[PDB]
Amino acid sequence: NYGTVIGIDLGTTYSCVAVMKNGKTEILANEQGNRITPSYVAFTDDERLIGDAAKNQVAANPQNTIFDIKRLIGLKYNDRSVQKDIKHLPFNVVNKDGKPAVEVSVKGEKKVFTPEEISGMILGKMKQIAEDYLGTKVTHAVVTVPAYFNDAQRQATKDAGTIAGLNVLRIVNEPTAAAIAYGLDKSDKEHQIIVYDLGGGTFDVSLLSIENGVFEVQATSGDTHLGGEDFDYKIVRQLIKAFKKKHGIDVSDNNKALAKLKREAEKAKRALSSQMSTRIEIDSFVDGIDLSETLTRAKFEELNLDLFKKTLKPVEKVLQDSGLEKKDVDDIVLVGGSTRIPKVQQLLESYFDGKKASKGINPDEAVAYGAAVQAGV
Amino acid sequence: GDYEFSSDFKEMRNIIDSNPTLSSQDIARLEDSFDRIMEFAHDYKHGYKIITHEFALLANLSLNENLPLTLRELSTRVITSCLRNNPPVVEFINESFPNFKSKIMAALSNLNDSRSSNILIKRYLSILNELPVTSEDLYSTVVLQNVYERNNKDKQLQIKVLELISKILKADMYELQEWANEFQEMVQNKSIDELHTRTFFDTLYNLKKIFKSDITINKGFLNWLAQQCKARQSNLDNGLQERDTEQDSFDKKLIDSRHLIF
Ligand SMILES: [Mg+2]
Ligand SMILES: [Mg+2]
Ligand SMILES: [Mg+2]
Repeated sequence: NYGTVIGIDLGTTYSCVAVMKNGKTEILANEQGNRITPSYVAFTDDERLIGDAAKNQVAANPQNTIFDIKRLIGLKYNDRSVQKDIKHLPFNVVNKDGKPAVEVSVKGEKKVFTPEEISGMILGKMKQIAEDYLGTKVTHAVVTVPAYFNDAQRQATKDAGTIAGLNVLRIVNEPTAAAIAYGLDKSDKEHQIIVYDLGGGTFDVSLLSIENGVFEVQATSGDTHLGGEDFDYKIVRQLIKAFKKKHGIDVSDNNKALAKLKREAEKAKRALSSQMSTRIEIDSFVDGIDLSETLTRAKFEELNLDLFKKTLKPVEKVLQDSGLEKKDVDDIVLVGGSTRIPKVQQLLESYFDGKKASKGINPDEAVAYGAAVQAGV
Repeated sequence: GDYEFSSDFKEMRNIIDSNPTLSSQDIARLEDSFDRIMEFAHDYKHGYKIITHEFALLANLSLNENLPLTLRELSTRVITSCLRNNPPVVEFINESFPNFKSKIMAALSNLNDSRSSNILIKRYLSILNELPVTSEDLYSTVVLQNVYERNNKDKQLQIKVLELISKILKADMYELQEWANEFQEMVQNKSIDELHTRTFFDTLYNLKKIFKSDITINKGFLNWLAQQCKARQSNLDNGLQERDTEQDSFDKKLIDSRHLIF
């Protein structure tokens, strides 16, 4: 009666869908060939764009394009974090019955959608990726949320599923899913797992216990404004300054210039994960002027050291709170693509006196993978 | 195919398929198609998808000499943006399209038989520099030295030529004086960045380690080497713990070079 039930990682910046097929779990690529899908929704006169299509047309439609809705879901309009988060948003957020809701213009009339509905639009796209891949309709899913999410936030996630046409049979904690993806649940004596989850815009760490095969979340800590994008931004800002000093032109307001820069900065960061220095170049960048600049891994790490270091304070807090000593940690699980940054790995390992983190599943896909594993009832 | 840009290239493809000779109105649309998508070519994912779907087309428009320079520049510029810091694009092209390097060098020399035109020259140099250069591809020393000479007005272009020469020497033997003379002049250029300084340095270091007295190192370079020695030793000689490992080693290697190689 459950059909083929799917696993979905519904992230702040990216979402990912997986399914257990013939006892193997497969991560499923979207219509654009991508295994991970931006958590974006865009409203145009003619279209409701979701995912890749939505994030591509962000530039010239910066206020009908919804992102980071996960920051609002299940929360109250008066909540401190909603107030703070609202400022840094380029789209309109209104109070509807005490809950935050987004207001867009199509057209040119005002339309309002809850965080449940925007989430449901994202979930619907993930479902349809699974339906294209399977031969049929799916009606049930396992969906993941951060471990600190409260009851309101979990119900709102299940409600978003209903709106996508999904019965969410279970809401699973994200750090647990990743632990399951690593088969850390085959204990076999009580184990203490630390999950270190550095996403695109948020940072989570969780101390889990596992005994007999029952997970239990011991502590959580983290930073809602610390992620991969922050590191990229430090490169971008370094580039903007370099170009200004050299040619007198400030590109901070030039959107086309910015779009090109953010993308090259992301390519640079990726290179510095394997090389010690790189060149960043853009032909006809502005006003007939070519951009050409160097970045070393040392400079990149220096730019980001306070940020990289702030990730350890939550690790300690999670040990203090639980009462554990470092030596009592059996497994360190890395979630989120930014965990591939050598300095990030080095700091954590060094913090655990040299012990190796479990990395072997793509860290962007581990959550969805564990979700799909559960969904295999 | 599809592919989130199948649209724009479906368009471009039949506009060119609608008439053997593109009209002013046809190339103006092609241009505008190029203006819109340029920004996505820089994307790690988009750049790869674009090359794997449209490369045949891109290279045709870049290399068609009957077309106007501005149009060729636009297609060429999509390629360069897809290539930079994009290993999977580099591997793709160099493997599925092994003759492209040679075609590119061909256009380079035909451009230099003119006009400027310097812009497309630079795009081609950029491409040749992103693609591997092996013993196989051995690229005229005369054309390159001609382009180099013709353009003292364009240091950015010279810099790109000298970068390519560093790669050709590497592929040949193993891993003439006029070139060692160009490197020595340019290496002292104050506007050159540290990564180009290293590349030019290493080329000279290697040449001098290999041919010894048969390559002449000039006085000015030796003066620059001395100034660079004190500045960079003074860099090794502070704190704190941090360090740029790669920078430190290069400094040591250049300091030692004096008592030995130079
Ligand atoms: Mg089957
Ligand atoms: Mg500042
Ligand atoms: Mg002399």
